Amino acid sequence: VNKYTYTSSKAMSDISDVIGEPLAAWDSQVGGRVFNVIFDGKVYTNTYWVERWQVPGIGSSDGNPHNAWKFVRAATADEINKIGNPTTADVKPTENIPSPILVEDKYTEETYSRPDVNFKEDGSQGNLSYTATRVCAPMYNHYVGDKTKPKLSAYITDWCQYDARLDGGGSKEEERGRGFDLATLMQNPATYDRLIFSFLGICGDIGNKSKKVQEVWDGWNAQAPSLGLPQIGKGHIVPLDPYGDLGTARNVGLPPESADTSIESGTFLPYYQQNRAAGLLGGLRELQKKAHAMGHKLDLAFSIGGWSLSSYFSALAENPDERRVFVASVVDFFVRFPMFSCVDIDWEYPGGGGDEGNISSDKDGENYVLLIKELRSALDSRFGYSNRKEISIACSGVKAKLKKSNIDQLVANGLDNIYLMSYDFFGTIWADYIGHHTNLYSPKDPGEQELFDLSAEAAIDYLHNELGIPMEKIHLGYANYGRSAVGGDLTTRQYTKNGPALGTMENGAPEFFDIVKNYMDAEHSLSMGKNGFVLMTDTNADADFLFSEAKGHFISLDTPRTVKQKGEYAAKNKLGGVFSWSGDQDCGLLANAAREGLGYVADSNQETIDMGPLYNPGKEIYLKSISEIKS
Amino acid sequence: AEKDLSRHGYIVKAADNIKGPTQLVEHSDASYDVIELTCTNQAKETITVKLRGENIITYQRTKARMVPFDNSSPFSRQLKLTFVAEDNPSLGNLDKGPYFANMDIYAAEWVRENVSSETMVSRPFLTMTYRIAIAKAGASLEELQPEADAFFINNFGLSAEDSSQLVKLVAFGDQTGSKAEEIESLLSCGENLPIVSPNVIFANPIFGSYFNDEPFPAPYHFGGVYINAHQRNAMTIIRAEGGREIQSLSNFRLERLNRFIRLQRWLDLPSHQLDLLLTSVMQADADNSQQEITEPVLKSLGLFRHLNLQYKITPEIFSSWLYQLTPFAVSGEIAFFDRIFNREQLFDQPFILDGGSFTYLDAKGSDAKSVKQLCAGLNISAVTFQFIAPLVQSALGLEAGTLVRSFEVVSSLYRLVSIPQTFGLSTEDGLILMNILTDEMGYLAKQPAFDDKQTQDKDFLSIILKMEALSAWLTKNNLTPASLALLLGVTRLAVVPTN
Amino acid sequence: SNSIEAKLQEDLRDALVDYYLGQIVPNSKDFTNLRSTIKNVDDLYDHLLLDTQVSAKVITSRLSLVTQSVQQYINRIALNLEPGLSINQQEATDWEEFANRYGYWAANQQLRMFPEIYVDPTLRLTKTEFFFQLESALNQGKLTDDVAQKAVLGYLNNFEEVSNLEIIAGYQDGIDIENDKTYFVARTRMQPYRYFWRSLDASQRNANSQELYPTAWSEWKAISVPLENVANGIVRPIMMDNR
Amino acid sequence: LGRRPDVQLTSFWQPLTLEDASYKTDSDIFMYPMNNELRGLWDRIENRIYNLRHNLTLDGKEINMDLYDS
Amino acid sequence: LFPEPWDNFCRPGAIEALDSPASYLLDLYKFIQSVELDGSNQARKLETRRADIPKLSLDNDALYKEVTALSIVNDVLSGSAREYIDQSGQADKAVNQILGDTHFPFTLPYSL
Repeated sequence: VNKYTYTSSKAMSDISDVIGEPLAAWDSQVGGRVFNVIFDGKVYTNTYWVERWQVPGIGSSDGNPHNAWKFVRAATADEINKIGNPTTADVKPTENIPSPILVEDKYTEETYSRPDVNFKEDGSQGNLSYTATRVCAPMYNHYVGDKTKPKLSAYITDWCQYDARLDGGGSKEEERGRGFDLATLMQNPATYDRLIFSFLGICGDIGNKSKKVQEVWDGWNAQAPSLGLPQIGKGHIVPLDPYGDLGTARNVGLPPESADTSIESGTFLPYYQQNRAAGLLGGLRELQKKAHAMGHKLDLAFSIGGWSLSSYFSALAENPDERRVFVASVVDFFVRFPMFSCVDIDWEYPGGGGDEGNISSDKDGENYVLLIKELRSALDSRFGYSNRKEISIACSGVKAKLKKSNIDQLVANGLDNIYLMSYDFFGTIWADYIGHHTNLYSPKDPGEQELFDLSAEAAIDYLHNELGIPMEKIHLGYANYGRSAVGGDLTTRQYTKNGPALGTMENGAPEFFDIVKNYMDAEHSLSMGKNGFVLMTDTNADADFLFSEAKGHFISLDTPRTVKQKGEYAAKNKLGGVFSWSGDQDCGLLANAAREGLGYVADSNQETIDMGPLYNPGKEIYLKSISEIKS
Repeated sequence: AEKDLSRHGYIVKAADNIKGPTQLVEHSDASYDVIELTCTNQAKETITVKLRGENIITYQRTKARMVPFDNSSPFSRQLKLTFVAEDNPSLGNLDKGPYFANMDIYAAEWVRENVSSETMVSRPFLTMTYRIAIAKAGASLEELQPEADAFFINNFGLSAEDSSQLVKLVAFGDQTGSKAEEIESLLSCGENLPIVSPNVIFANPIFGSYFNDEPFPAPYHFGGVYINAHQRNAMTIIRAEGGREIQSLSNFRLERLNRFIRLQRWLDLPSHQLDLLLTSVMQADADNSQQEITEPVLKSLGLFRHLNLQYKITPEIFSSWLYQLTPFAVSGEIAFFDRIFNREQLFDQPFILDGGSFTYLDAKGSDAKSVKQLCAGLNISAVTFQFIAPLVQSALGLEAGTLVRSFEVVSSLYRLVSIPQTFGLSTEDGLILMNILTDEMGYLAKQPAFDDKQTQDKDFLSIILKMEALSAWLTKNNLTPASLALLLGVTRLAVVPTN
Repeated sequence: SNSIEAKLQEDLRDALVDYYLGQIVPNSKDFTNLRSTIKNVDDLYDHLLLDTQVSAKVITSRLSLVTQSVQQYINRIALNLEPGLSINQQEATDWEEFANRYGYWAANQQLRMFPEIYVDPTLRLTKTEFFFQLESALNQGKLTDDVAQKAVLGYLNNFEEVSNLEIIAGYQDGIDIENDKTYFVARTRMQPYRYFWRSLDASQRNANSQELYPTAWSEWKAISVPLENVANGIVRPIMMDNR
Repeated sequence: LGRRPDVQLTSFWQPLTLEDASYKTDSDIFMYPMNNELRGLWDRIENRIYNLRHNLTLDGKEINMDLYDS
Repeated sequence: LFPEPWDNFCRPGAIEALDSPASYLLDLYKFIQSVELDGSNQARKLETRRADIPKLSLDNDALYKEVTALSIVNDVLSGSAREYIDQSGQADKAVNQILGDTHFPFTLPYSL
């Protein structure tokens, strides 16, 4: 564990029991040592770790994000003389850089230069960047066992896979794609307690991608007779891309040895098992091997359904036997991959919502409850309690449809956990006004928090109070991308609808790591807006954002400080658990911050990088709620 | 043990020629006090220098967050001083005391200090002695202060330079003509870690904190303390470099050690009991602070030597008659208090030596049951135990018939129990004979000490001599002490007229 | 006495047995094709340890039986049974030579530990006819300083063979020579011509080394059968099947 | 010189599974106090010394002579 | 000094003890595990460590523990089979024993 010492001295005659400490003016105090520094004639002690932006002045009953940088005013005028008393200040970014942050990408610069991309830091010549994640640094400190705190998790997806810039490419977005090697986290595993690979699917799905469903179903149906195995109908679960999942070596932390990437949907099927599993999924098992070599076993998990593959949820509803066959495929998968700590489902719309392809009825919610219960029953029928699996579903926070989800009965039928989607509240391309797409906290004037100002705390309170559900069964997290909006006016939250907005790859969805590259910085041990792009924060909702006047372009986003705010709240609640959506594109500093928000403590004096200076707030402002502005 | 030193302060040791404060304060606007010192030339010319003085404290704390600072506790406290030309610029003077005299310091606590007329007063508890040189020429340490090398010849066969080699364990054993294991055992550095009874809790328990990294009991706190200045940095085995290695140099200690080994060869027993004895005898007269031998020490030496040779008395018993007795043990070894008492466990609770805050007149509280258990461990009738109880309470000056927890009275009691049976004397036989000897009761309960004045009443040693010899003579007489007491008329009865 | 319950475990044997025949045979997703296995004893080999009803209240060690079972596995591979990696014969022989038994294996381990205590190469694996020549020198007459003269004459003629030899033939084995052995052949550069063969194994070096273990090449084994009248004066070896 | 080391100490023998995920190829060891016997040189030396202090089994007795036959 | 001063430089190996593998010979597990991977380098008709249903790295103190109880341990090995039999038809309630009394092929006699 980390350890530090200081000392104090007095005349041989005098022994204070208290830690005597040199009386001095405040100036950029920091660390763990006692400080009784003086400012504005008052005398100030931060009875907690000290940070270079923290100020005792405000600190009189403030000065840390939670409590008083307490004070007395014992100082006399001649103390205020012997020490030149401070009365105001502002911490600046230092001149040096205490730690490296990242490395450039040849191919991303080439990308910016591409005559279609034409990307520029200001985005003027190019609204998108498609920046390769390879730019990123490892960025993980190390931490104590800290067993009591709620579990930590992260989401993971196939977009780790490819960037043909590694393969030359140069003409199309996926050639300028994104992806990273899990070797990253492998370098210092146990980074989380649980992980969730992205929602996969089943035969018969309806959405745009269903041609993939067709292809894989074809490969399966071809293999099955040759394998001497029964054919499958709709509802049987799909891996989506076994060649990616297993027929891989790059991006998957394992030597090209045995990576028969030639194998695919029409041929993988024998290998469709953990023992045989090459590539990504096998690597995941190996990471778990390393993890256990340490200890503290990860909850390895994934789910199925989700935003873009939910379409068949209604279709499968009220087809009990096909639902049975589907869950049969579930338990079959379990047998094929008994490594898994659990896997879950990503139904998203008890009442219709999201993509319209997700056809839906009212009864959907009831039927969903029923089948859920039936799933529980089947699961219990398979599993041994010593190795039991316990299931979760997310929730959308849609104040009404979440009610329509009948969580009460789900609990009564042993669905153990819920993960609240806490992000993208701001449907920036279509939303009426700019707002914080991921605000936990209720702003003032809750009068319009129905399709706007959607403080997740409200749903949280519904669940706790209006449904009595223990927090244990519910989990929250954050995502590693903001929103971007054209022409927004900070006074009105009105903004340019439809106008194209920033993303490296996804317009309107600025990508965190690249934000670190372009717009924000910390090299000088601070939260540092850069390249003329405004760093900013609202007092109404503890909101945090970024702006640029030349295109009136706004960005709503989480931050180390803001995820700190989140985790700190969650910790004070003692929630069931914490996680991050889209974990694929944070260096891990936000994870370290998440540890801090969890109160999860580091285990050594050394660091991968600092984190304290990341909690100075941005440009303070008060933003009126949508109701406030309209009223 | 027990003693709080969190407000202890360093003290000018009554220096006639050195200046600095000698008393402690609760608070003062003083970063450092200052000290002024008489420098001395080799040719005894006189010079002076001045220094800063420093109460100092230090502490540990993990980096964390959302947790309050300074959840204060008593912890590490230390001292140093400094010199600078701003303190005094007279320099360049090989002819005027590059070498110079000693400096010496008391270590004291300042606290309520009076039996009843209480007031915060200071008492020392430790001493520290130093000699300091102006390295004007950067001369040899034995160009300066040159006697030690000659001594290292005549009782180390070797030069000061050679002493450097001594840090090597094999060099040590070789000059010692003795096996290194003996030293290692002297250092207890083996797996034979110290032990202590569960049934005592020492006050000022700055032990067990995540930062109380020191093992407990400490060696510089138990078992071999004398081999160190009752000082934290006890010498020990240290990791091999050029072979296995010894902790550190302290020529001061090294003599003390050489001396001890020499004695030990004549003391025959292992070192730990020897330490216990010599320590207890040092403890028997607080006048000394040098932890050195003395004539009284010698007396005690011959005392045990003769006593045990005659009647197999254990060092523990002997030292216990001299002073408090060990709750500690080496590994596997068993505590003395327990063996005296919790040896038997015929009750729901083994009596903790922290118990005893009671009153012995009536059998009521389970503490009275403890008193019964203690008396049974002492193989005595509780009623005669209560004959003794007021006597010892009076010797303590304790009031109200009350029993008090402290082992000290228990120890005086145990002496009173043991001394008679050492010669087959009844408790009351001991009382009778003690009275016959001292013309007083309770001296055997009286805590031993030493004094300059001739006072046979306090020379328990010759008292013991006379006691045992003259009791043997009484045995030659074949008579009861009571009968003799009546003969001497030191006991008296009426003569009321009757038929 | 425990003997009373000591029956139960035999009953449990029977229970497992029926669970095999009754349930496994029709429900074995493993072994679903393969049948036979009619008798209890069978799987003690096929997938189990030598797990027998023998009990006699005999104390037994988990360690020991696990080992024995490992031996079972090994031997089931040593003899051609269900396809196993039947390693090269020398390895198999080492198995029977040392891993056959604890003390056998243990002693092997001991040696492989020993940097040297008693290896004392009064004899050794290493050899050349130098060695018998040496011995001849040792055993002739009574020992004397001059004896080494004879040894060096041995050296002389052998190094004659060393120096002026048609080092021209051999073979390269598979593709593994980036890591392992292959073979070499040469001839006297003068008639009546003589021929010899040796080999080298590239495994005999550290993972990261390029220097190689002094074991190095095998000796130039002299050819036995007459060899002459070859059209070009060149000849071709090959090795297969350890011949 | 009889240079001597410490004990083949226990350290802590640790009961834990065996795999390269546990055991390490690196690309640690598991004692009991028995890897010795090497010391025989020293041992014989010491004995010799003690039989300088005396004699390797007992001490012998001398021989005598004769006259003119001499 | 002395001419040609003696110098048995027992050059500093910092000699330290070394583990016998005979103690804990079970480390033979290492060798055979490697050989198992070698066996694993074969056509996919061979059960390898899944032929080894019986064992796991039970790397624990057992200086002496001998009993015939290993027989019972073989019953616990049967535990595996019954567990898949549950995976054939769920049960978790000591039913392997209880059903032990119920059917064919054998008598399926009285259970413990």
